[PDB]
Amino acid sequence: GAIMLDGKATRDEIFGDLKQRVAALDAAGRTPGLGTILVGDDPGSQAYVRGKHADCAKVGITSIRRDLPADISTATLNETIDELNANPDCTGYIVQLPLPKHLDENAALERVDPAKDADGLHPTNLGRLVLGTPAPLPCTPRGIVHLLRRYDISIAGAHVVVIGRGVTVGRPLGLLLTRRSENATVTLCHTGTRDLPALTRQADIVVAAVGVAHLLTADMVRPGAAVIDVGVSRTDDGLVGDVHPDVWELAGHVSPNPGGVGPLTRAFLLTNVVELAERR
Amino acid sequence: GAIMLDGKATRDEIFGDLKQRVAALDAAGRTPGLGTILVGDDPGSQAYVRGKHADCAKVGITSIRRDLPADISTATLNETIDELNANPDCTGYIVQLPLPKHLDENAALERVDPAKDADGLHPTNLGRLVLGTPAPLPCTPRGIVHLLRRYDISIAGAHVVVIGRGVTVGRPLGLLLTRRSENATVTLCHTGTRDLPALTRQADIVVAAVGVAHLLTADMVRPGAAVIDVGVSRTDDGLVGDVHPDVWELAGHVSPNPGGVGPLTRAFLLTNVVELAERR
Repeated sequence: GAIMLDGKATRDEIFGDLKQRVAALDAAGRTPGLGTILVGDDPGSQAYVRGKHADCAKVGITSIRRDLPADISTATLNETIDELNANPDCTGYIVQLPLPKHLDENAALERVDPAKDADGLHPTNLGRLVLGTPAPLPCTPRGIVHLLRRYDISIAGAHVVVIGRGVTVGRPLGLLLTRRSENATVTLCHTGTRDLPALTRQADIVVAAVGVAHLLTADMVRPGAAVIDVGVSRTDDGLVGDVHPDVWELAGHVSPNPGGVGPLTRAFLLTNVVELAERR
Repeated sequence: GAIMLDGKATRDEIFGDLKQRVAALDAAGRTPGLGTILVGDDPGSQAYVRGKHADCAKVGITSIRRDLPADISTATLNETIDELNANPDCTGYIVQLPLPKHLDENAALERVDPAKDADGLHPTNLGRLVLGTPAPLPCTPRGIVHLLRRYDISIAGAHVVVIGRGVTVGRPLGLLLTRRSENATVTLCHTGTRDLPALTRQADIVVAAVGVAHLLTADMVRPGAAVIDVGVSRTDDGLVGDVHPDVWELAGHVSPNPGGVGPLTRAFLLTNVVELAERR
């Protein structure tokens, strides 16, 4: 049976580090604050934002909320974005998605100041990742790499097969893993890929982030290989990951879904906020 | 023998298209202008900038030059950047590298307005490429894809092995080829890669962009495969590409070096400028 990549225990470890580092920022009069912009009342969006602020409260990060009605204008969204940009207690913030359809989501995301981009998803910071300039990194790719290293799985020289090209996971992950400080070989796969199994069988690490229930099966995985389960989709049975349970037999390591990468995404949101405050 | 991917003939074809499109912009009172910032007097830098403006003159694009002495201050560079940013005849511009060492190159590159980023290398536009928002694309990756398509080589479903992780070729190329509109599978290789030949032998398309003289040999290439020669390094014999001449025997297609991708990079610089003007 594969070793369980315990994301919850890893997240708790990060929280404890963050709490000390936030206490040190607080002592210097530099308490970090997380802002959130939430438009309307989608119950899932509400629950995500609650969760982020509850985690902030656990580590001592101030909560700044901008809760707006579903019918705001573009100018009202922009005023809020501009205000958070100029707000000296807001060290970083996120815009909760999805936005009401009368609102240009992407324009809103670009208007965010990249110096306050807690998600690490502003195009300017993603471009900086392409170019090798230090800047906020996207939370999920970053937690995937941290989880692997936490268990002493080698990254340098590894063949990583990434299944999925999502703008917040697959695509930025390929850029992160090919930096000299990581130094993995990456094959980027997706729905346009011919003969996926032949590629996954070569991989030391498989990252399944495509959102197709149990797509990755035992016959596609090299024995001993590390398997990261990121994608989630809805089936008749509820929410299911991208990795078939049979993979656990011969894989060396598997991150569970839930309780694997999900908690690391959240840890690195708070890590980004703390680091933005420390970088002054 | 492999089919020769004739970049010069392809570039000339693009120039002819651009000249007509520039004549149409001119007729609407919207003549495009290319700016260049050149600091000091490096002879190669001088020759590149001359070449870009000579190509502009061929197609009817106005030349805007900012030729600065090697000893300017940071504030003087910034004034020039800000001026080109606000210059209504400057539709796009480039900063010629390298800059004198007392000057922060990257800060200068970020200060450029991404709406005038003729090179497609501003971090904001590279982030937009990650995110799938339309924006200027980097010239070399774009010309590599155009050259392949010009010869009816399939991109969708292709396994592309990219050798090299340069910020202006390898890294952005991996992002470009994995868009749905391209839809290739990409393995990103580099000096950290274990057993490169085993990966290149799988490839339908090999892009050699690492700058290691004749690194790619016949035994590493699948018969019938398309080979793109981008890298250049200095040996005792002068300047040499990344592909060994023996590859020509069994490859289906090879771009020469010189006369392959080099001319396409230049064509897509002018294409970017023309498109920025057309997009209004």
